Amino acid sequence: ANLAPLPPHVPEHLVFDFDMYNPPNISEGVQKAWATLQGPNVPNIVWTRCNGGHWIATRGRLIREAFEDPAHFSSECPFIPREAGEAYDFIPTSMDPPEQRQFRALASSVVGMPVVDKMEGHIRELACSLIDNIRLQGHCNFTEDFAEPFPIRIFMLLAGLPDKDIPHLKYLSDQMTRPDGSMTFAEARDALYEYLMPIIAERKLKPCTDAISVIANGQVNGRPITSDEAKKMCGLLLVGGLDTVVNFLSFCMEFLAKSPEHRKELIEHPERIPAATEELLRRFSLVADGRILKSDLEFHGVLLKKGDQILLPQLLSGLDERENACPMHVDFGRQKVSHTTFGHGSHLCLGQHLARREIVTTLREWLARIPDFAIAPGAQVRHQSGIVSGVHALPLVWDPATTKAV
Ligand code: HEM
Ligand SMILES: CC1(C)[C@H]2CC(=O)[C@]1(C)C[C@H]2O
Ligand SMILES: [K+]
Repeated sequence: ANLAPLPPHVPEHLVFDFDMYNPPNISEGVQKAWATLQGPNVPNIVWTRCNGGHWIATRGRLIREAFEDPAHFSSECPFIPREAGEAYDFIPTSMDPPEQRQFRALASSVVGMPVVDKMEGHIRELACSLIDNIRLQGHCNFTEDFAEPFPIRIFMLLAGLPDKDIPHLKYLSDQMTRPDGSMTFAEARDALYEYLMPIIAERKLKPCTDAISVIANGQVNGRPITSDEAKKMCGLLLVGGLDTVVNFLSFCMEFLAKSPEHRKELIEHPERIPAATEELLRRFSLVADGRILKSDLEFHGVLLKKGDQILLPQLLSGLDERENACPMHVDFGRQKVSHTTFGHGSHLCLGQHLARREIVTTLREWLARIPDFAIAPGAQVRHQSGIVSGVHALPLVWDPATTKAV
C-alpha cells in the first residue's frame, strides 16, 4: 500500500495507515476488520496515508456530526480516492442542500414505499421460486444462486431492463465500489452512461411505467429534467440496485448458517423478523463513503483544511461500543438498535424500503423451507472491502429431508 507524503498540517500522532480497500485482519470478517479503527490505541480522528491521504472519523458521534454538517463536509467529492470522488457525478448524492432536495423527491418516486408495495407480489414470488428449485439439492452457492439473482432481477423489473444485461451492468457497478483496476471510476461511469443514454432517449419517445421512464419524463423546479441529469440519476439507482442488497444478504446468511439459536428464534417467533432485520443491518453494515471540507475547520481539536477528504464510514456507528454495548454480538432483543447503516443527514438512503422488504422476504421464505443449514465443511468464506463491502462465495449445505414444501 503506497503512502502519500504527510501534509505539513497533519501531526504524526494522528497517523494511522488504514486502507479502506484492504483493512487489516479481513479474515476475521470485514466489519471486524473495520472495527480495528475503534481499538484502544486509536484516536477518534485519524489520518491515513493510503489512497492519496485522507482523514477518517472512527466514532459514531463524530460520523453523525459530520453528516449533519454539509456546510463544512460537502458531498461534491464523496468517494476515496480523490480521483473517484472527482469523477463521481451521480444525482442526488453529489449535491448539497438545497439543490439536492427536489432531485431526491424525483428519485424517491421510483423506489419509494408506494412502489415497494406495488412490487411485493413480484418480490415474494421470485424469492419463493429461487428457494424452491434449490431446496432439494442440499447445497448451493448462495451468492450466485440467490444473493445476486433475487435483488438484481427485482431491480431490472422495476427499471424495465432486459436482464441479460445483468452481467455487464453488475460488472460495471462492482468497478465503482470494489475496483479491480482495469478501469478508472470515470471509465466505468462512462460505460454505464453509454448503456443508459439511448434507453433514456428511447423512453422519452415511448414512455412505460418503469423507473427509467418516470425519471426521464420528470420535472425539477417546474421544468423538464434534462438528459444529462436523468442519466446521473438513473446511474445511481443502477449501482444501488445491483451492489448493495446483494452483498448484504450474503453477510446475513453466513451469520445465520453458524447460529442455530438465531434461526429458531425467527421460525418460532415470525413477528421478530423485522426487529432482527434491524439488528443484522447494524452488525453487517457495509457502506462507507466520505465528504470533502469546504473550509478549514477545527473539528474536535483537529485542524482539517479546505479540500481535505474525510471518510465517514456509515458502517462504523453501529459497531461503536459507545453506541451499542457488546457491539459484535447479534442480539435480536437489543432494546435500542443504534446504527447509520442507511446513512445520516439529508442523504439518508432512498431505497431502504426496498432493501428491508427484500431482507425480510429472504429471511421468512428461506427459513420456511430450509430451517437447518450450515456452511460447507472446510469452506473459507472470504470477504472484500471497498465503498460497499462484500462476500466472495458462500457455499451452504443442508439435509433435503429436513427441508419443507410450502
Ligand atoms: C442494504 C442495502 C443498502 C444500504 C446499506 C444502502 C446505503 C446507503 C447509504 C449509506 C447512503 C448514503 C450515502 C451518502 O451519504 O453519501 C445511501 C444513499 C442512497 N441510496 Fe442506498 N443503500 C442500500 C440499498 C439501496 C437500494 C436497493 C437502492 C435502490 C436504488 C438505494 C438507493 C439510494 C439512493 C437513491 C441514495 C441517495 C439519497 C440521496 O443522496 O439523497 N440504496 N444508501
Ligand atoms: C453509497 C451507495 C450505497 C449509495 C450511493 C452510492 O454510490 C452507493 C454505493 C449505492 C447508493 O445506494
Ligand atoms: K461533481
